[PDB]
Formats: sequence, C-alpha cells, structure tokens
Amino acid sequence: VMNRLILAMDLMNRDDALRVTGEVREYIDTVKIGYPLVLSEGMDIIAEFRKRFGCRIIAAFKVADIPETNEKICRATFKAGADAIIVHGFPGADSVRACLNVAEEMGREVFLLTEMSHPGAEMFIQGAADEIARMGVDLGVKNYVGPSTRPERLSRLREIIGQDSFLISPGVGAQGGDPGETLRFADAIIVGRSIYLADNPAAAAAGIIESIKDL
Amino acid sequence: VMNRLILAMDLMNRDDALRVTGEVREYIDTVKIGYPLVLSEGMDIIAEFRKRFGCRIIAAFKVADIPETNEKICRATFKAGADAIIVHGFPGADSVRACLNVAEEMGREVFLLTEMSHPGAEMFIQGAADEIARMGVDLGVKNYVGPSTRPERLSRLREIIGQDSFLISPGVGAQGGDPGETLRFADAIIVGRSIYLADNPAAAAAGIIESIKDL
Repeated sequence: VMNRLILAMDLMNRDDALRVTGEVREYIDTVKIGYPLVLSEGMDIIAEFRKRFGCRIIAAFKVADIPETNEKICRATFKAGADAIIVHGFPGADSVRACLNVAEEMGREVFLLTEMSHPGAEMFIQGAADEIARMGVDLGVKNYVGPSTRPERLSRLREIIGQDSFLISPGVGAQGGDPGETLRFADAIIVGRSIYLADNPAAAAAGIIESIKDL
Repeated sequence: VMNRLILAMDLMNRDDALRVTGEVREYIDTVKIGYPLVLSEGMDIIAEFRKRFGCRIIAAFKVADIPETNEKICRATFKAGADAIIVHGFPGADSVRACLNVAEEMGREVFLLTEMSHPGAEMFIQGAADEIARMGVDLGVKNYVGPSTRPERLSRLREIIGQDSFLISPGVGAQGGDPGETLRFADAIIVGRSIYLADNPAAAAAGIIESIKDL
C-alpha cells in the first residue's frame, strides 16, 4: 500500500468525499469505503472512485450475517467494483468461508477483522480474538485487521498470523492510536478523521507519512 | 406484527422483491430489508416499499462497527425511512448505545441481535449471548433478536429480557426452525427463503399463518 497509509473515507457527501480523496491521492493508493458513504450515495460510488482516482478500494462493511446472506453481500460488493471486503470473524467459520468462496469465484480478497479498536471491543471480542485469528489461519485467510489502539494485542495477532500475512490497522489518530507504534506490527495503517476532518487533509496526510518514512 | 410474521426480503432484484412482497402483503405488516436488496437497488428502496405497501420496515443491517460509524449508519438508515434497525450486541455497549442515541433523536427503534441462528454462531457468539442480552437490558433495549434454530437458547433469552420486551426470531423454514415452537418464546418469526423462493409465495405465507393461528 502506498506509504503504508489507507484513507478511511467516511464522509457522507459525494462532493466532500471526492474533494478530500482527490486532495490526498498523491499520498495513498488505497481507500477504505464503508456504509456511511455507500448508504448515503449508493454503491456506484465505488466504481466512480476506482476510475477517478485509480486506487484500490476496500469495502469496510465488516459483514456479520449468516453464510447465505454474507455471500449475497460479497457478490454485490465485488460486482460494484471493490477489490476487497472486510469480514467479521466473530460470527464463526461458516460465515467467513462464505465470503472466501465468493472472493475466490470473483478473483478478489477478504480481510478478516479479529479484534476491534473501540473500547467496547473489550467486552466480548477481545476474549475471542486470538481464537478468531487462529480460525482465520486455519481457513487460509491471508489479510487481517487488528487494533491500533492496543499494540500489545496487535503484536499478539501478528504472532498468530505470521509475517507472511498482510495486516492493516484502524484506530490511528482520532481513536488514540499512533502511526509509528502501530506500524511495528501492521503492514499499513487506516486513518479516517485525522485526515478527512482536518482543515488541510493533504497536510494531515503528508505529516503522517513524514512520521512514517522515518521508521 | 400482523400474524406474528415478518418477511425477510433478501431478493436482489427490485422487480422480484416488489412482486413477492406485494403477493404476500395481505399476510404481513412488517418487512425486514437487508443489504442484499439495499446494496443492489439502493437505499431509496426502503421508502418505496414503505409507500407502496404501507408496511413497517426493519433494516436488517446488524450493525457491528465502532460507535462513531454506527451512529452514521443509523442516521442514514432512518433518513431513508426505516422504522427500526438491527444492531449486533457483540461489539460492546458503546457501539449499541451509539445506535440507541440516534434512534432516540429520530424517534425510531433498535433491535439488539444477541445469538445468531446459523451453525457458526456456536463458536463465539453463543458463549457471550446471555451477557449480551443482559447488557441490552442494562441499556434499556426493549427489542431483541434470537435464534429459531435453538429454542432452548431462545427460551433463555426470553428469561433474561422478560415478558415486556419484544423478541423476533429468524431461522424458520430454510435454516430448520419451526414456526410454532419458535413462537412459544418469540413474539414474531422472521421468514425469508421459505416464502420468497417458493413457487407460490402467498400460499407459503398462508400455510405458515395457518400453523400460527392454530397455536
């Protein structure tokens, strides 16, 4: 990923989302698009971004339904042009396998979300995260998502998935995570508000990258 | 809900979704619309269904993100016209509270999904479901979703939330759940494929209603 930085584009207006993404394009090559933007402007926004910015698009949907429904969501998401989709592991192996089957059919990728970055993740997810990560390895998952907010947990997740797996991590900036520390374990960091709510998004992204390049 | 029956409209074509819903409208008063249809035809489909059929719409999104993102998803969903939204409880209390805050602001409702109905739910969700249900009671949640496929778990969920709370239940038909048994604990059952993939959806819905009335 360019500069090891992925933009989480959660603005809910097509004009603002396009403007900010265009302003920071020279610093990234991958954009995370989630339901805030897709439910406000439509799934067609994914293809528009891919064409306009020529960036890879990760659909940040964190699918958490039954197998049959997860398949339908994956199919619609890849049909819309996404390069990858984020899937929750907590629902179990069959729900994750349904996503992997559609990705295989469509030539795309699945990112498995293990532990989440917000405070509430400590209640139920954290206690199952190591096992969710092992389930991922057993299913052949190669892409993972872990919390910038708990680098000790990110370290443990990296330990389970190995050095060969790709690990991206949200919670940098607004949620309290640090770019440099997170990158000791993750391959790339996800940044949303710290960049898209900034007065000058390009300068915010540039500053993050300057603190990264120094690693 | 009319006849204690909620249709899960997971067809991914507007024409087919409209046809089936119209054919069974005389038997239900509530339609569950999820991502398969919304990501395929757009969020405007919610208002169209509401107007066309004058039914209540439950957005079956099973939101499972951080608080800030969950708020945005709830806001877009209610702006689209949904009467209620289903939220996963496993992400923790702050994620659920974010949804409740938006529902309060917009005069809508939140349904808390505790234990899921598919086989994989046994891996991680089942072990935390009782606690997720208690968290719901503590937060003041009055609407819940529990599994038709495990009536002993549906019974335990009912025990935790009490008789005053509303409980709906998916997994009837295709997943193996039974209408009559599920209705011993849930207030209403959710049915998707058994009705929408049937050669005669109205006849399938009527047959289910017949079983229910007999209870």
